[PDB]
Amino acid sequence: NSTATLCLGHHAVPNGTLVKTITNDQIEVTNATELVQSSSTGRICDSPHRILDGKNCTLIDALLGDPHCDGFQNEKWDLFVERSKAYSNCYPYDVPDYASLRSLVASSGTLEFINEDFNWIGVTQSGGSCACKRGSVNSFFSRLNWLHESEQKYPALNVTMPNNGKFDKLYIWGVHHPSTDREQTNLYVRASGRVTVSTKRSQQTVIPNIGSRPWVRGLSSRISIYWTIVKPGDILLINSIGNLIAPRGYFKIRTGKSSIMRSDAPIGTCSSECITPNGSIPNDKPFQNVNKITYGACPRYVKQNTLKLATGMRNVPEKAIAGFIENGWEGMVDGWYGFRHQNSEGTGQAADLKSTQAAIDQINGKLNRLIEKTNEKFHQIEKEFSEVEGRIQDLEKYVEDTKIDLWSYNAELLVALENQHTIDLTDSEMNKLFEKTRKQLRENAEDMGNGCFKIYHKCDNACIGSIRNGTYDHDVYRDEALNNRFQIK
Amino acid sequence: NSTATLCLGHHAVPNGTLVKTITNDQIEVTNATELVQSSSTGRICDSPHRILDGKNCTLIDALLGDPHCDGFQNKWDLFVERSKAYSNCYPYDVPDYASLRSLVASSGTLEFINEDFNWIGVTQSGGSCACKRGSVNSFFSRLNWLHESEQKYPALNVTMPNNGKFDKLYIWGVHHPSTDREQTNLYVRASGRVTVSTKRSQQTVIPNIGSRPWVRGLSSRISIYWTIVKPGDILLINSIGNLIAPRGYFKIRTGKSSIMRSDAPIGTCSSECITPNGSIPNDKPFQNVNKITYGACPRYVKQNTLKLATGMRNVPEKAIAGFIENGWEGMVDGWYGFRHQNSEGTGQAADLKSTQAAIDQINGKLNRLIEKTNEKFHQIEKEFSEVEGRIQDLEKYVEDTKIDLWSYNAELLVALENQHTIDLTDSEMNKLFEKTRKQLRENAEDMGNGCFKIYHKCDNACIGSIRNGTYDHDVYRDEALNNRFQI
Amino acid sequence: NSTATLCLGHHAVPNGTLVKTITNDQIEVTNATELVQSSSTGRICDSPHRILDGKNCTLIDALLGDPHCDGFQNEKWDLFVERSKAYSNCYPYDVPDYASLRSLVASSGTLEFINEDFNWIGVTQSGGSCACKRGSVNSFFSRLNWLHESEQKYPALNVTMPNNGKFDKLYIWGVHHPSTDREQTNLYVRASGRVTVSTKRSQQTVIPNIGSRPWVRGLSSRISIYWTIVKPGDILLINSIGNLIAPRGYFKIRTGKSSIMRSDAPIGTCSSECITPNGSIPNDKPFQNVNKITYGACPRYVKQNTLKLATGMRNVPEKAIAGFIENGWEGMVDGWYGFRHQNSEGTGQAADLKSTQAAIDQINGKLNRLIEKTNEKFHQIEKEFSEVEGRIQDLEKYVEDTKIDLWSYNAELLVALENQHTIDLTDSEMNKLFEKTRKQLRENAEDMGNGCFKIYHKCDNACIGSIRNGTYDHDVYRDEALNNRFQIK
Ligand SMILES: *[C@@H]1O[C@H](CO)[C@@H](O[C@@H]2O[C@H](CO)[C@@H](O[C@@H]3O[C@H](CO)[C@@H](O)[C@H](O)[C@@H]3O)[C@H](O)[C@H]2NC(C)=O)[C@H](O)[C@H]1NC(C)=O
Ligand SMILES: *[C@@H]1O[C@H](CO)[C@@H](O[C@@H]2O[C@H](CO)[C@@H](O[C@@H]3O[C@H](CO)[C@@H](O)[C@H](O)[C@@H]3O)[C@H](O)[C@H]2NC(C)=O)[C@H](O)[C@H]1NC(C)=O
Ligand SMILES: *[C@@H]1O[C@H](CO)[C@@H](O[C@@H]2O[C@H](CO)[C@@H](O[C@@H]3O[C@H](CO)[C@@H](O)[C@H](O)[C@@H]3O)[C@H](O)[C@H]2NC(C)=O)[C@H](O)[C@H]1NC(C)=O
Ligand SMILES: *[C@@H]1O[C@H](CO)[C@@H](O)[C@H](O)[C@H]1NC(C)=O
Ligand SMILES: *[C@@H]1O[C@H](CO)[C@@H](O)[C@H](O)[C@H]1NC(C)=O
Ligand SMILES: *[C@@H]1O[C@H](CO)[C@@H](O)[C@H](O)[C@H]1NC(C)=O
Ligand SMILES: *[C@@H]1O[C@H](CO)[C@@H](O)[C@H](O)[C@H]1NC(C)=O
Ligand SMILES: *[C@@H]1O[C@H](CO)[C@@H](O)[C@H](O)[C@H]1NC(C)=O
Ligand SMILES: *[C@@H]1O[C@H](CO)[C@@H](O)[C@H](O)[C@H]1NC(C)=O
Ligand SMILES: *[C@@H]1O[C@H](CO)[C@@H](O)[C@H](O)[C@H]1NC(C)=O
Ligand SMILES: *[C@@H]1O[C@H](CO)[C@@H](O)[C@H](O)[C@H]1NC(C)=O
Ligand SMILES: *[C@@H]1O[C@H](CO)[C@@H](O)[C@H](O)[C@H]1NC(C)=O
Ligand SMILES: *[C@@H]1O[C@H](CO)[C@@H](O)[C@H](O)[C@H]1NC(C)=O
Ligand SMILES: *[C@@H]1O[C@H](CO)[C@@H](O)[C@H](O)[C@H]1NC(C)=O
Ligand SMILES: *[C@@H]1O[C@H](CO)[C@@H](O)[C@H](O)[C@H]1NC(C)=O
Repeated sequence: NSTATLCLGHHAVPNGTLVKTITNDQIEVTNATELVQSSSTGRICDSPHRILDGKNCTLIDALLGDPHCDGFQNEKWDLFVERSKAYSNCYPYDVPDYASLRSLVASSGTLEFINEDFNWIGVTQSGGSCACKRGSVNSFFSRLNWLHESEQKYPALNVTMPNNGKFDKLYIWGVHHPSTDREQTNLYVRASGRVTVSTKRSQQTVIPNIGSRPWVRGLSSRISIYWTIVKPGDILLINSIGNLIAPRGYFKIRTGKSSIMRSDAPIGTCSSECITPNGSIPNDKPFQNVNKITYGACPRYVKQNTLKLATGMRNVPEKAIAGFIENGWEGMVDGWYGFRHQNSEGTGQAADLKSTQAAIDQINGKLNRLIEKTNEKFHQIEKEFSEVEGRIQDLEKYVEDTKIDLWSYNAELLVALENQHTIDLTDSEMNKLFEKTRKQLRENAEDMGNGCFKIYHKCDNACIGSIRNGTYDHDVYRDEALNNRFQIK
Repeated sequence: NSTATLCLGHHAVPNGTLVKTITNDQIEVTNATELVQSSSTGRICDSPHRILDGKNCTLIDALLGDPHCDGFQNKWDLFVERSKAYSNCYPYDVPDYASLRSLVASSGTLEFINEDFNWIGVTQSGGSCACKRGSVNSFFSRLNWLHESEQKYPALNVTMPNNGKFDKLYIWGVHHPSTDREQTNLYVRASGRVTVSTKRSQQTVIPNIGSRPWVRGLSSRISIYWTIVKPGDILLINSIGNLIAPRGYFKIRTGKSSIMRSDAPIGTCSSECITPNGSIPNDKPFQNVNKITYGACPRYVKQNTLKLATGMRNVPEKAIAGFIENGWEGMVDGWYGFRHQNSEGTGQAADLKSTQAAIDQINGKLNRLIEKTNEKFHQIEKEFSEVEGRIQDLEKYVEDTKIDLWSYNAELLVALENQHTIDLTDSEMNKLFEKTRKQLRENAEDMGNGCFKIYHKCDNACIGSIRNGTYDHDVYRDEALNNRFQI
Repeated sequence: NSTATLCLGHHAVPNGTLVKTITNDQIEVTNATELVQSSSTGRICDSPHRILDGKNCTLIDALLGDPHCDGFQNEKWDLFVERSKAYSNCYPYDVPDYASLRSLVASSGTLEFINEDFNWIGVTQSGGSCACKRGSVNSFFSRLNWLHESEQKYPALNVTMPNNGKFDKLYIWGVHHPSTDREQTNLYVRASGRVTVSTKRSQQTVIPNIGSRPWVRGLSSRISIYWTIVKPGDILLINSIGNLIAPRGYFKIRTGKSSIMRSDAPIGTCSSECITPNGSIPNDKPFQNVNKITYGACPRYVKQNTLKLATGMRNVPEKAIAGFIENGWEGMVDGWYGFRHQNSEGTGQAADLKSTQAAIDQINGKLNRLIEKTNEKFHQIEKEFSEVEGRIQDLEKYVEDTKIDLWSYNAELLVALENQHTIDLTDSEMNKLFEKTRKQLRENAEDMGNGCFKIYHKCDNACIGSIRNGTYDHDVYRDEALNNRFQIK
């Protein structure tokens, strides 16, 4: 009757979520957000990166000039997308260190080809084959020049091509491996052919190997592909007594942010900074679980499929009025912290805006820092493999597996530390509001232990409102309160 | 006389341990646990992984068919190579020996299937005195040394299609004679070629004739090569001479198998983690036994010890006194408790709830430190017996980078865990003290040393009500207010 | 008049600095230190590591014996410093796997060469060339032996060199590639040549390739360099039909902490444990941003150029006397925490030494724990590249980029956690001093809410000093204080 009760409390929800800390792996909070991107639209957005769909063409086949890949001449790309349906339909070939050539062309990001006037004296040029038709006529790789004898003669070829410019040149050349000895001599006169391509700083000599190889598109012969980069001021010198597959020029080789990716995802008209073989994914989350192969500004790949970041306080279900001691207020929806009172004029409830904003601001602060930083990668290493290789592939897999486990640990520890700090900061906001009310009341109230104060004087609605507003004057009620406290009963 | 003292305190031990945080590298706690496994039984447990002891045989020698390795014909989870292993057949080398050893070890089987290669016009199964099998000239069991017949060596051209649904691993070789007389007495022609190709690959090797140092009586050598044939693909072997032919193929699989160099004996026990020093337990999150591991293992760090605090901050004990700069070495039945003095004497009782609240949080931190498994199988090599250069430099650098990053994680993790353990145990002491204050209301006063001066007659049943949490302050309020605010 | 005010407070400065935590990326503190070393003297200190300046000589040219590199015979080093001005001035050559040979010689850290008496029967030794002048007369690599025909004969060379010692031997040998067929026969009689160098465990056979290569210092011919290590008990056997560039002995190969570094920084007479291509840097900070290429005891390379570690409390600008509640004391310069009072004899201010030392000791403790040594590296991988290589180079760059991003994250998280703990420990020292004063005053004072106490009795200078010293006896003033508190006004 002659007293009033003022209780301090915090909100609670009927649909909490479980998050993790260092101590507890299952603590319930009022709200949480997902830090692992796990879904993808399924399509590769054509912005902001220049996407080049290879369709039926590998990058190497477009480089060499497979007739069905003619549409890729002089193309440029930020990301070349190789399809699993791609195929070769020209002269059967292999590339020693196929992965390295594919990688350096993918990183260069252009197929800009410049024809140079190589003068091959005494030999027939542009040899054709039935296994490489262009317009239903025998043909060959567009960027290579199959040379063979003329008038039953094959004079030693010795041709120089100096780089008098200011950019590097990429030369693609080959060596022809016949099937039989009659084939070797009908094409190159001599029974053994040498091919030597050298600069001032390097030399490469290849000896053809004659022998029956399994039929591929009707042919038992093969061609081995090689490459050579000529620096400005350096000179390209090509020397051959036979089996030379000559270049028709050079490719402009650049240094850029371009790469290549194996994917069957369709190309879509959208904008997304991050691309995976599953399609583009958003980068609003710090981590992702779609694919370890990424291109562009991406979240970091982790092994966990979900990592829940607490964005509210610990959810304590609700138990006269009572305070926050082992009791949450599911009826308080307009704020995270508030006051419940009971006086002579009834009861009421009001939220505290400052302490509510103080907790939201700290959580929005962790979010802005969790969604920050730079993981924008371009050409990296390969991470899936279709053949068994051994040592080099063992090291490539180990590096990536080591990397993923280290970032999985970082993500796991980061969320647990963030959640514990979120729990502590929200618990401190409740304590700071309780202690601020204690200091206002001075000797006019007593801590009841359950988060409520027993105010030892008649405190009407204007009096309760002054405590909530922070304008409570304890000298006004001190004499009345001291009498109610220290009275004999 | 008319008052009583009630003190809050925590336990203390006479044998504390020193742990580290970020501020203090040497803070004493009541108890600690070791997070780094440093010891090993010394033996490799034969469970749960299928262990294959190589004894005197390397994996490559068992693959090719060294006569003293015949017992390895046709599986393993881990092949254990001994340092006492030796070769006792035809002297040989393997270009990219490490990769072939790796892919066979990863496949985890030596299942060999004979195929009927028909070699027309040549003599098969050539033997040598440097590869005796039963005291007779012999050769690698899985290879077929071909040479001339009737002073003729017609060009070999043999196809072997893969009409099945699994991959085939073919192991073949090329023979390098010592002199020209040897080259022609065996292969007629003065030079030779071996070409093994599929639809997607080709390998051509030219023999090299020349004197090489004597090894088991022979100056000649054999270079070993391999080729994988996919289903639908075709193996084609073309040779002018010096061909060491395969007798079939090895079934190549994709599994969790690996290989390890170790001299540790095999034991009849069960252990998920194997190191070259022997199996180690995986009850701790980190280990310092060996960076080479197989199975579900703790992560390798450089530190030999990392102590995780499992008890509160140890304060030696200095009338009764509270917890302020004072621990209670006499309290053995609990971590926190009450000491009182009234008209009926003194007493001490522990608080079970706060004691369990601190133990549960420490058991909670423990659980989470033995959860996220590190189960690796075939990896990279981490020790090397020859100088190689660029590739070996990268392999060492990768492993050294990894160990330094996990060593930092382990160092930071324990320091953060210990600081939180110190803070949570300090908060349990403060919460019990604040819980007691709220019960006493205006019937007591904080003496500053963790004790309360209770300003009323509080007998044993009254002290017990404070400890149980059923203390009624209205009963003693009038008496207490008279003792507090008296002149 | 009959009362006194005692305020608890902390210091503040007019020149605060901004540090980062997990919540706030911009919190102002009174003092901070830089954890990233970003500057360098620009010179390489010649202590404590033995520095060998290569000047005009690459390590490979000093190994082979380029005449202008004669001053490097039998040299030793902890770090070989290659200058960009280096050049070759002998027979034009190439090294298959040049990077691996350069690496293993650099790691061995010595060029100690021991001449061995190879007996080459029937051939002329020490062939010279105009492209390798030594003292203005035709010469050759000092450590190699160019063999050619004698009396128009080149009998098959078959020479053994057993390792009868207890250390490994490093043999450097070569193969000569002529330009024309007449050159091949004028020097080696036969039209082709084989070179086979083998031990009991390895064999290497090289076939020369005849052909025109671009002119380098007047010559179209080349020499390919190879190496072989012979273990104790093993035997070196050299078999050659022609074109052999023979060794004159072996290099002692060691296992040490030596390495090689490309740098143009000048050598200086100073002492520094850490060396970068930019020069020596101090290792007083845990992280550095000068160069990812390091040698010796170094800070760890990160991407951030600055990381400020808070070394003081949160700086709160100063707003009767008032306490620490939303108020710092810029007038307190002799301590971090202190007392401000007002009694009948005036006002005063005094610092608290114990709480000030308790906060400084914890901060000095964190500083020391950040300089514990785990990064002393020597020979590592290469991290810059002047040519395009592909797969192996991609993996080398990816490994280093993976490493830097992981340590950059560690540094970022470490400083944010350290700063938050420093803020928490400095705030706790302020609260503990306030609660310590509360316990002394008992019922003789009341918490005013702003960090000050209202002392309800006459408390002169000797009485205030007892509270500051910790020897305040509340029983002396209890009766006087109770009458002032619970009086009717
Ligand atoms: C060395 O042996 C191989 C394998 O026995 C021989 O290759 C085979 O050559 C025949 C043609 O002479 C190929 O047959 C053709 O097959 C196609 C489609 O299968 C068919 O349309 C043609 O009418 C013809 O039958 C056969 O594919 C091919 N086998 C392989 C695996 O490529 C090779 O000719 C022999 N070489 C010498 C020099 O003896
Ligand atoms: C080229 O020179 C090498 C080096 O001398 C010759 O190899 C050597 O060949 C002899 C052949 O009689 C080997 O001798 C044998 O040594 C064993 C082992 O102790 C001994 O028990 C035998 O009774 C015999 O004396 C010698 O070991 C071997 N040395 C090496 C390093 O392999 C080779 O014969 C020469 N070839 C030509 C074409 O000149
Ligand atoms: C194959 O073609 C190359 C390219 O023409 C020939 O090499 C060239 O040979 C000439 C004459 O030996 C070199 O000329 C010399 O050039 C220097 C300038 O550095 C000049 O001062 C000399 O007086 C002389 O003119 C020319 O530099 C050289 N070119 C290159 C790129 O190396 C080679 O001779 C041909 N081989 C055959 C077998 O025909
Ligand atoms: C809980 O329910 C409310 C009401 O629809 C909803 O707005 C909120 O996002 C839910 N959140 C969770 C994580 O359950
Ligand atoms: C719940 O948390 C997420 C993460 O911050 C936030 O996006 C959302 O607005 C929050 N919801 C509530 C119910 O206010
Ligand atoms: C790709 O190949 C398919 C099937 O051969 C053909 O229908 C299609 O036109 C090709 N696409 C292009 C762009 O050439
Ligand atoms: C993403 O794609 C890869 C195969 O392209 C697959 O292994 C993975 O499970 C996919 N998952 C999601 C969520 O996209
Ligand atoms: C302290 O001694 C007890 C009793 O012998 C023992 O059980 C306990 O494990 C010891 N603890 C430490 C940290 O030494
Ligand atoms: C290799 O195994 C055989 C067969 O037991 C044995 O006699 C020989 O001495 C072994 N070598 C060892 C065990 O060092
Ligand atoms: C185990 O590993 C190697 C040899 O296996 C060597 O360092 C030592 O003998 C052992 N060290 C440890 C820590 O067990
Ligand atoms: C000390 O800690 C360990 C692990 O937390 C526990 O197994 C052990 O029994 C503890 N000892 C005591 C006396 O608490
Ligand atoms: C602030 O100014 C003083 C006065 O020169 C100086 O000693 C101190 O280092 C400065 N601190 C900061 C953080 O600027
Ligand atoms: C390096 O070569 C240049 C040019 O010939 C010469 O002037 C200089 O003195 C040389 N330096 C040394 C240290 O021999
Ligand atoms: C260190 O050297 C490299 C190469 O000159 C340069 O890119 C980098 O900016 C330099 N940084 C400093 C701080 O000297
Ligand atoms: C500022 O911090 C540094 C690092 O702790 C310390 O050396 C210096 O004494 C501090 N300066 C002041 C004015 O306290």
